[PDB]
Amino acid sequence: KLTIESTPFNVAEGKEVLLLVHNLPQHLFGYSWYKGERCDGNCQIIGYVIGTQCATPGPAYSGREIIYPNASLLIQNIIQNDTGFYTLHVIKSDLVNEEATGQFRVYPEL
Amino acid sequence: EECQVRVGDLTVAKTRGQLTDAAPIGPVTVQALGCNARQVALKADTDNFEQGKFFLISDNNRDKLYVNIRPMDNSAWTTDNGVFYKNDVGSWGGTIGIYVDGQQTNTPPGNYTLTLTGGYWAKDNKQGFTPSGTTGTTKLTVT
Ligand SMILES: *SCC1=CC(C)(C)N(O)C1(C)C
Ligand SMILES: *SCC1=CC(C)(C)N(O)C1(C)C
Ligand SMILES: *SCC1=CC(C)(C)N(O)C1(C)C
Repeated sequence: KLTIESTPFNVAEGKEVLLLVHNLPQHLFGYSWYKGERCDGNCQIIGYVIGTQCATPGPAYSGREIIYPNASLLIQNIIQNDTGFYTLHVIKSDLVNEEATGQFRVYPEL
Repeated sequence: EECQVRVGDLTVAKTRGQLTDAAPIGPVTVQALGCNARQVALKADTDNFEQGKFFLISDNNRDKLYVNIRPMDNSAWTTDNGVFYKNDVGSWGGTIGIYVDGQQTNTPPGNYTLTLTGGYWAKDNKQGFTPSGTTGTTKLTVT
C-alpha cells in the first residue's frame, strides 16, 4: 500500500522536511497534496500534473512546498504550525486515486 | 490576474445507465488561480447551455440530458441547473465529476459533447458568471 514517510520525523524550526512516497502506483494523472487527514478541496496545498509538469498552487500553498515526480514533497522553512498530518491524493486515470496520510513533528532549537 | 479555472478535456466510454444518481464518471483535477474573496463557478458553453441551464446534446440534437458538475466529495458547492458554484471563499484545488440529474435508465446513447468552462461567479441568482481560464470539453462516448 502507498506509504508516506517523513524524513526527518523530528524537524527543527528553520529547516526542511522531505515527505518521501513509497509504493507509488501506475497510470499517474496527477499528484495532489492536502493539509489534513483526508482528500479535501478547499484545503489543498498543491497539485502536480506529471504529464505536462503542470503544477498549480492551492489555498494552503505557502511557497515552501517543493513537489517531485515521485510524489514526494519537500517543505522548507518549517514552522511550528507545520507539526501535524499531511495527506496525498494520487489522481490516476483509472478512478482509483489512492490516498495516503503521513505526519511529522517540529521542535525549536536554542 | 483573475480567477482562472483550468478545466481539462476528457473522452471516456460509458453508458447512460452507469450514471446511477451520483456516479463520478471521470475525476478531473481542476485548480483555480486567484479568487481569494470570489466564488468559483463552472458554466457550460453556449452550445451546451440554454435558458440558464447546462445540458449535453447528441449529433442529431434530439436527445438532451442535463448534467451537474459536482466535486468528487472534496468540498461543498452550490448546485444549480445552470451554473455550479461554491459559497466558500478562497481558491479551489480538487477533483470534479459529471453527475447526471436523475437516473437516465440507459437511454440509447451514441456521441455527446459537453463543453464546460470554468471561471468565477458574482453575487447569486443574478447569473453574474464569467468564464476565465481553460474550457474542458467532455465527450461521452458509448462503447
Ligand atoms: S485547511 C485550513 C486552512 C485554510 C486556509 C485559509 C487556506 N489555510 O491557510 C489553512 C491551511 C489554515
Ligand atoms: S499545463 C496543462 C496542459 C497543457 C496542455 C499541453 C495544453 N495540455 O494538454 C494540458 C491540459 C495537460
Ligand atoms: S480520498 C477518497 C477518494 C475519492 C475518490 C476520488 C472518489 N477516490 O477514488 C478515493 C476513494 C481515493
